[PDB]
Amino acid sequence: ELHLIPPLNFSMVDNGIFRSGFPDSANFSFLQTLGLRSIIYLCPEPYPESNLQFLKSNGIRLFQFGIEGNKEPFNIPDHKIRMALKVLLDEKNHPVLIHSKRGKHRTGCLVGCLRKLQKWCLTSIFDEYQRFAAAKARVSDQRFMEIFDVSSFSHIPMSFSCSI
Ligand SMILES: O=P(O)(O)O[C@H]1[C@@H](OP(=O)(O)O)[C@H](OP(=O)(O)O)[C@@H](OP(=O)(O)OP(=O)(O)O)[C@H](OP(=O)(O)O)[C@H]1OP(=O)(O)O
Repeated sequence: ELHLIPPLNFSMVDNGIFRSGFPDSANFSFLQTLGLRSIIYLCPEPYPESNLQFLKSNGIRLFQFGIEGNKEPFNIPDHKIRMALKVLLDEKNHPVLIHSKRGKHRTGCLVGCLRKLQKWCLTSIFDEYQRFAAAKARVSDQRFMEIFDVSSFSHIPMSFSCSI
């Protein structure tokens, strides 16, 4: 009866936007229910054959922006986050799942930058980031969001969003 398994740290971010860690075959029946158009994948590692067959069967486009893992206190790639954000803000790509390995750091930073574009105060952005990152919350991830300059994205409409 209970049989659907969302991927690790799965959540709905907004209308047409999801976040998680790395899906495996146990999660495919759940992800099929979302009717995804796109995945934004933030790790450099090649997509496993299992996941590639799932994308092909379901007509899902893979956007890969490979952000190299780093541990505190040693550099979040502004350019890769911004390339991912440009794809995320295009409603033609929705519904879209953002994922990394566990969906805490790279995924957390991309979602936090979306919230800054949505005009959330920093403490509200950090609270949501911390909910997922839990004991692995990094000051460096929040600093990245704190200094992220919204200028180049500020004209992009979000009529997709629940938040008008
Ligand atoms: O605290 P560290 O510096 O030891 O981080 C560990 C690991 O934490 P753990 O050691 O408690 O298991 C992280 O997992 P969590 O903090 O998300 O639970 C993991 O991030 P991740 O989940 O892949 O990243 P997202 O998908 O969230 O972006 C990270 O991978 P990378 O930074 O991409 O290299 C690892 O670094 P290393 O062991 O050198 O490969």
